[PDB]
Amino acid sequence: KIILNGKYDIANFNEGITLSEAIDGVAYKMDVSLVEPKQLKDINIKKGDKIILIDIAYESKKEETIFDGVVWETRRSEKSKKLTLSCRERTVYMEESEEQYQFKENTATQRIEYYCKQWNIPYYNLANTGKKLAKVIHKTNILDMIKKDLKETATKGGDLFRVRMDNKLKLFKLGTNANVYKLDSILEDANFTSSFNDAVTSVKVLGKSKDPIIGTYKKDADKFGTLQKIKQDEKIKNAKEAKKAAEAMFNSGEETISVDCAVDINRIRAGDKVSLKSKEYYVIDVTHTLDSRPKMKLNIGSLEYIRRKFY
Amino acid sequence: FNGIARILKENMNKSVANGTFGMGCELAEITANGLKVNGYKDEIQDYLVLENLTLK
Amino acid sequence: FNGIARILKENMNKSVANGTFGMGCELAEITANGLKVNGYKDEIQDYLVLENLTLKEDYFTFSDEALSGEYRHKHKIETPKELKPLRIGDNVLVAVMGAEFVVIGRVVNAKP
Amino acid sequence: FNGIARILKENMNKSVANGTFGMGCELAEITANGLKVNGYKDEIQDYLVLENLTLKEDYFTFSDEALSGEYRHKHKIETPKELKPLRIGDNVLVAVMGAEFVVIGRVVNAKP
Amino acid sequence: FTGVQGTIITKGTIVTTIATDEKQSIEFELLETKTIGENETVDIKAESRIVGTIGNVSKGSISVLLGSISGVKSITNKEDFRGGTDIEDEEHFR
Amino acid sequence: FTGVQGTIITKGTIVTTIATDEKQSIEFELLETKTIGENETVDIKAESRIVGTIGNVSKGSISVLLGSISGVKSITNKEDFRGGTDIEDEEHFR
Ligand SMILES: [Fe+2]
Repeated sequence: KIILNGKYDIANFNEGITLSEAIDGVAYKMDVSLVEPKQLKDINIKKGDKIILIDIAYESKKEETIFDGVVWETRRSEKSKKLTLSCRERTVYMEESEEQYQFKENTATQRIEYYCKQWNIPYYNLANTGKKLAKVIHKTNILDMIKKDLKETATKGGDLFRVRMDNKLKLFKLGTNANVYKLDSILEDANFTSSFNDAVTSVKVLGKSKDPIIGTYKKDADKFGTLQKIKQDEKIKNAKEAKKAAEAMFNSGEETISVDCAVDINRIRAGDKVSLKSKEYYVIDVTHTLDSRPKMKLNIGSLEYIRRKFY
Repeated sequence: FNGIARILKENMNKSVANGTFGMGCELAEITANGLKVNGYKDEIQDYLVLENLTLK
Repeated sequence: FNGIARILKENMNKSVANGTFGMGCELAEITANGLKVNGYKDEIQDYLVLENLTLKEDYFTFSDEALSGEYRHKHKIETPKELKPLRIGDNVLVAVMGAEFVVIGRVVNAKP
Repeated sequence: FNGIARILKENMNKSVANGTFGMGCELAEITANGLKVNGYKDEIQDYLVLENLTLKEDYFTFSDEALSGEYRHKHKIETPKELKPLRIGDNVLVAVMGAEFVVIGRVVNAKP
Repeated sequence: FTGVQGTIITKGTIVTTIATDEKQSIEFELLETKTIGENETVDIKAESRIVGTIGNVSKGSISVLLGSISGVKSITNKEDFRGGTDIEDEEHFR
Repeated sequence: FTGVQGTIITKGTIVTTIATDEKQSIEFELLETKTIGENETVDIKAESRIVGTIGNVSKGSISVLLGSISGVKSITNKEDFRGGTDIEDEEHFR
């Protein structure tokens, strides 16, 4: 409804906005399509411009900044003067800037604070993930390093954390959204899919590092059969770490719902805890599309499958 | 289309892990059963050694 | 559709490079700070070495006693230059296993 | 759509094989032409070796002097058969680092 | 227990048997807090976390110290664990 | 600090105590920028990042560096950290 840019208000030009995020996505993504007459052409929107989308929030019905990022790419058509943007929050910067860091044994929160301090990234008070990580040397992107240590934190019994940018970097635990919205009331169509596609019933740990930690921790072998994996990570250097990694991998296969909603719940985001029918599910992916009729589509799943796949 | 990307990324990790298996230096310990290499379920009963390790 | 192929090929190179990292033998040099491996930003302050590299710089074994009384045949075995222990400035080969480095030994050029 | 999957899988194998090439330890044999690494068409005429493999074939250290005058206790230390320097026909283990080969040492079968 | 002298093994620490595909690990929990003594060893009583005769493992089966307490080298169970009664039999109850 | 002379330790660096399975490491932030001296050591002031009595750790406990700095060999605290008042209790305030 309001698109601030730097100074102007280009909400008087946009054909539609689509706010999309994935649980493992690089960044909260806003793809706003505009018509580009002389008026919009004058201001000369370039890549790197700062877009802030403001719309009436679902919670309190007050205008709140639902998106605050930067224009990552502009594509302009000439025959039809339709300028199209693809906005990203500043976690896209972290996913592109490579750097090598050597880390001793420590927790994920300390590592994230170290990254932010090194690269001068503003950040709120980061939640203590608690889990203690093994010494590693990293080379991938900063977001890649953060995701790697968060995955290793999900292993060893730690809670599932996800990093979202907003104005200043936030360490967002998955099941900690304020409002557990119920989608059954506006359920245009749902697609309950169940499978054994990524089911894990057994896991045979073969430790590449010593405390000779080896074991098997089959959990539902009698019911679904011995759907076995082999976890052979150097980071597992402990018997309890092996047991917790095994326990953080068992699941009954893929179990998700491809939900389609006729009303756009504005504040939904990846990782949020949302209800369909009596059950509760975590948002694997959300794709708003703020056309003339607000609309939302969701892909949600159980905790076990999400932990198995994305962690 | 995110499902295709996730499946393909899983295939990336699968293929890379399979290619890296059975390659590079690894730690091990000697046992009565034979060599016991870290990250291997079974002991290797037939293995080679450097000739400087065969000293009396 | 060439853009998808190019992006996917970039992903191929990315994944292969990430998988190959922290694996295979690598060259290195010893410093006062610690081990300095080629292709690494930081020096490794904790590393392992082969036990044959830990020999004493001088007199690494008394090696026998052959007589006593009338004469006293007994000796000490000086370390040769090649088998001396590691010192600062030694070019060495290092085996990389994640975050655990093993120094195989020094390296020199090969005669014909 | 199975054709796309098969082509892509062929690309997986291609990229992984290319990335794994020139990496990791490999067996080799010494020749008059130079080093001959298993799995390589051509012999490597320039290579590095560990310094412990450069020991003299005979009398690699004088190792002490213990007396002089009345008697003259002094000796030389013959190289054992195991620690002799490289010669043509020696099966060796080689560390491959791109276009830089390092010969770790000879290889023999392991006793029980 | 076996390990560095002065190390404290606390109550609530968990030890397990080696897991195999045929039998899962049988967990045990320490009932006492003690320090490794002058012999670089210490004996501590423990109970099986799960009831039943499966907890009555044989000597030497409990070798895995589940946790991570630094300074502890190795463990072993000299005696076969005892007790571990199952449900009372139908005929005996009759 | 302890390390090679000429190594530069900067303000804002975090040094922590030894974490365990039980305790989270207590974080301390350096307040100064200094170089290691001719004694291959240097004294740098610091504070506990978390305000409270937990920051008043004992001597010799702050021994872990967060972000590896080349040239630093080891670190330690000669004296127990002081201050670290917690919030006043409701009874004393009443
Ligand atoms: Fe003599």
